[PDB]
Amino acid sequence: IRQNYSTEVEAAVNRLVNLYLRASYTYLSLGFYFDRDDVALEGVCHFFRELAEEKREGAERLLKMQNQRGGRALFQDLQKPSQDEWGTTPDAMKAAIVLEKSLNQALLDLHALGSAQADPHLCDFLESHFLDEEVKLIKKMGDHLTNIQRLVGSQAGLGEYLFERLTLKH
Amino acid sequence: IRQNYSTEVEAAVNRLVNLYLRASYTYLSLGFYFDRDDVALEGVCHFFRELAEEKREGAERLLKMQNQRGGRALFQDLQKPSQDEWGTTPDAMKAAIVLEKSLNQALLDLHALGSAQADPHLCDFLESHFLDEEVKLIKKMGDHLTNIQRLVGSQAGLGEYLFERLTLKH
Amino acid sequence: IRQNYSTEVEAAVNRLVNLYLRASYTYLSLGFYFDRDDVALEGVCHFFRELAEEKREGAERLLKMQNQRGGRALFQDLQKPSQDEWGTTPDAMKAAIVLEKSLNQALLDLHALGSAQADPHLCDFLESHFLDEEVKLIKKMGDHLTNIQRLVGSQAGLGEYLFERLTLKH
Amino acid sequence: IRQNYSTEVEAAVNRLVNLYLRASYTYLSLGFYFDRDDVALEGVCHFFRELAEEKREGAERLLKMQNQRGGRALFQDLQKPSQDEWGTTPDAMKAAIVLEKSLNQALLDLHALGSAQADPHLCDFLESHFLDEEVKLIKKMGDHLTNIQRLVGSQAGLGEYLFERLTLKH
Amino acid sequence: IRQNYSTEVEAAVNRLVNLYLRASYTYLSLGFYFDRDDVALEGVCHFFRELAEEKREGAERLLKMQNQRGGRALFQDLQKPSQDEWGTTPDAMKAAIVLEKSLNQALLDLHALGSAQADPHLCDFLESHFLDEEVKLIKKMGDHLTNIQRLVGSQAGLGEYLFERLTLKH
Amino acid sequence: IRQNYSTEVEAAVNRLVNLYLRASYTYLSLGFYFDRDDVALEGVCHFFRELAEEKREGAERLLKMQNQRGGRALFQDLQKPSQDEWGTTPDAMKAAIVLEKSLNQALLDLHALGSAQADPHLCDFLESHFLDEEVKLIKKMGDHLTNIQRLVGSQAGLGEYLFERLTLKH
Amino acid sequence: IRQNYSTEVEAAVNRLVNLYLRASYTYLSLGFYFDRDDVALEGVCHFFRELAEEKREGAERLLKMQNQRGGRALFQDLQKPSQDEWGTTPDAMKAAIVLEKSLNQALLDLHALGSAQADPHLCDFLESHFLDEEVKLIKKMGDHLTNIQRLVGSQAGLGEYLFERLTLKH
Repeated sequence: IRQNYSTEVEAAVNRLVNLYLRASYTYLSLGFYFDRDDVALEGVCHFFRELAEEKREGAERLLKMQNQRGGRALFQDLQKPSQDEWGTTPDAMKAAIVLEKSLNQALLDLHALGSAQADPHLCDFLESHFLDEEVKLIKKMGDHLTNIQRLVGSQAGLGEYLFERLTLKH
Repeated sequence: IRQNYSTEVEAAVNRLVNLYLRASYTYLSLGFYFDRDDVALEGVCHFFRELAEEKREGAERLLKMQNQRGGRALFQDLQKPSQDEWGTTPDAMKAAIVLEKSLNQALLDLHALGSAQADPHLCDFLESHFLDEEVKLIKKMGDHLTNIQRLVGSQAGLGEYLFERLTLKH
Repeated sequence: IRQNYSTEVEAAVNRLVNLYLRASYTYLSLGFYFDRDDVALEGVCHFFRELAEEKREGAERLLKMQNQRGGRALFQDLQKPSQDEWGTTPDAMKAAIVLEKSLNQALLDLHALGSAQADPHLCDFLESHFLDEEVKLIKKMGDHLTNIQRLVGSQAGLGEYLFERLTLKH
Repeated sequence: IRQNYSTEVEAAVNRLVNLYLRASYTYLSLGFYFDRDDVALEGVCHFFRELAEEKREGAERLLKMQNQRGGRALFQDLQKPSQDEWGTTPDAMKAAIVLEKSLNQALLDLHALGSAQADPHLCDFLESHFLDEEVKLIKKMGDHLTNIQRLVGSQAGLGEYLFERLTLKH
Repeated sequence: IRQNYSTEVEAAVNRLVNLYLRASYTYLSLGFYFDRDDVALEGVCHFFRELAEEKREGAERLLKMQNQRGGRALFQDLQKPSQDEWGTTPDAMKAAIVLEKSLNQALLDLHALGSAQADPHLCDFLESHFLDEEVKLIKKMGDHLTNIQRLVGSQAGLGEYLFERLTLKH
Repeated sequence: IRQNYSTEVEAAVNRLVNLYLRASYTYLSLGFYFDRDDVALEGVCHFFRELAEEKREGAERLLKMQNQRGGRALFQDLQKPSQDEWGTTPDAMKAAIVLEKSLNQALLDLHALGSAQADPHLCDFLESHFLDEEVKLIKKMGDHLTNIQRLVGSQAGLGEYLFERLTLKH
Repeated sequence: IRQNYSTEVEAAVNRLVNLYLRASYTYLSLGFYFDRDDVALEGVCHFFRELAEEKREGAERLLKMQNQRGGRALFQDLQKPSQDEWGTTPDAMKAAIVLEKSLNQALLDLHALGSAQADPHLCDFLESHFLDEEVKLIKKMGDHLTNIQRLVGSQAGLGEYLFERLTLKH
């Protein structure tokens, strides 16, 4: 069935799967960090546990597409998250933005590769399911970071609690 | 009907009933302290009045089991709570954690006794209705304490109000 | 907020709380005695477990009123019930009547104190929530005692069973 | 599939199946004895026919677990019940308690064996589905026996009828 | 909040999280292998994708418990699955059984550790959420393997199709 | 109440109860054999577990009739099933037919006895609840055996699976 | 239309109609005896008035069958019941059993006649609508008699009342 599907794109898709699964693992670690009894911000834990699910769904979508095109999924080891402890809510949100911008750059790099290989199905796939989702998420995180930094500028403890209660918790 | 039910476990079960009823009485005192017009934290009062009910239900469960096994319930005087006034919300939550950890230790001690006497019904009973309930409650209280301490670090009065309104009250 | 609320009434209200909680504890012991496998009268157990709840509710009502008036709740040790074993159904009902008449006398004594201190809120509170409830309960217990004594006059075992099945159980 | 499942536990489980099926057969005989036109206590017949079903369900649960663990069910002859006629209601209830205590002892013996063989699945299985069920049933039978003996102390015929009508029949 | 929670159990729980997440990753690879256009067994893909979810849920449950006890989650790299291609349906089912038996052994090892450290909450937790789930799953896989081997003994291609259509697909 | 009910029929009815209970036990063994992880034919297990229930119901009906007529139920030991392992699906179905034909012959023998003793209630009872049920069941089993033998003539493993999936399973 | 219908069976059917109508009249007398203000057992009156209806329905069924076969109904005088007063509840139940056994014997005699005349429609008719109904009713009456005799052994007046209230009345 394989048609117009380069080995370069096939390999890049496998690398992107690894990146999405790595991101999901990072968000799992963020979520459980905020579930610690000495951290205890349920809204923040929920926000990150939801993102862990969204990243896993992205990997799954890439894998389904890989098979649709007749490429072969190849899994690699998943690196552990970059930190064991994630600091304050603004620290964590900054780390999440860095992470999402790195995924976004990988998406843009793959889109450029597909464009060079004249693979319009790949380009459409990324546009339909990834590019706008990423931009929306990065905007949301940037808005959150602005709100948290505004809050913790005034008084740190009070600010983090108010943000978790009035923006994140549902 | 009595079978495989030691006098040691029977007596220890009666002591545990006293401990649970003592805890219930302590939570009654905490609840009404937060109902004072010069304290006036309704969410906190409700949290403790609910725990007074949960402790009483635990005593009742122990008593029902005592009869099921053919042991004999023996009631003792109930000591009054350790304080008449309970201070600030963090003071009260710390006292509650100390209390719950003491009940938990008594549960673990009884489990060890049942294990030594080869009383698997007793061990199962504690596992099914007490051990996890206690761990969950202690986790919840620890989370609350972290949130209150974070809040009152910034500004004490404001912090206590915000916690009562946005975490406890329903 | 305190207005027209004497220290004498405040202290007497605290003593009445202790009496109601003591009564609740007595009814808990009666209820579990009738739950023993060698006693086994479920209707009787239920009757007393329900009264344990009603007495606790009375204490709670007194405590709420104490705070409403700006008095301060002070808890004391709770004495254990007067017996460990409660005999036959008529023995138990007689003990319950003695108990309820002692609470009633304490209510009448407090009403007289409130009347002497010209505290009409206290008098109304006792009238609305306590005086008639007590009279109704004492009447019910007296009716039960007459029925049980009539039954156990004929044949003791048969009588106790019939009373539990046809009057108490639901 | 077999893992951590000793030959000792496998054989003991087969013996316990035989014991439960023997008990079921005993309750079948009790039920039909009370269905005799010259005995004629429908409530008593129903109570025992229901227990015959519960014992069979216990055997079935043991057999399902045997296969789950990769053990092999081995059936043996089922001994007939110890009596052909079961006497009065108190005679029958006493025989039922003796029977249930013998099953309970077999459960405790198997639990001890599983504990010695470090077989926590077996221990959990007995705790979840057998230990508390047995204790509850023995308590119920003990309560019934107390009620019947209280009734037949007064007048035998009248007592047995009243018990069947007002406790057992539904 | 930490009470009766050893550093040995804390570390072993972290290792078990890694094992469950590794298993989930293995099942993800199995699922997508059966989704290849040159393999194309949808029922088999679904069976393994469902198990990938169940393993992830197990890891999540362990992490929640770790925090409940006041332990600290520590994540490690996740090894890639042992194969890139999984052969025939019987090959894949055999590999799944080997995997599940390895998880089961790790559960039994942790239970033994908890038992030695006198940690009854840990033991109950494993019994309630892991031990029986594993035994049930291993039984199901063993049943599947017997059916597939019976089918592919007769005629390989026909057998694999029939199994996927009539046992797995829904 | 006994009228026109011979001692010969009474004894023969007791023997028939034993035969039906023996048959029920045989079907229990067949059912669990097909539940073994190395046999694993759920449809076959269900078919036999359902027949175990039907045989038990037949015994129960005989016992109820015994009491209705004023006869006395007398239980004997129940012999274990003739095999521990039941072979292939056709082996098992053949054994079931042999069993049912033996019950049928016992029914015909009892009918002949009732006819000789001029016991028309007995004859009607067997006609209403046993004779046609047996003929229908034997026909069903004969149809199943023809289908299984037709299937395993072609290819044994494939045949047994197809029969279990497309005839028996629901 | 008459076919295979002997004059002997025709006459015997007419005699059986007379017997059923006589029985109905007897039950009418029993019912109204228990309705006397100086007897006053409503449950007993209802039981017998219901049987008067059942006997009349039996006569009606015989008459319909007589016409179906082309026989000719011939009515005779109906003898009054054997007593004007029926004594105690056990006296009445004994008389009812004697009555029902006499009807049953007449049914058995007619069945034997039909069998000798090779009249299978007659035999089937008696089996379908009479033989089992009679056996069930006799069993019920025997059970009632056992219960009443057990009750009046203890204390006569109390026993009769309890039986009427707790077994018969609805």
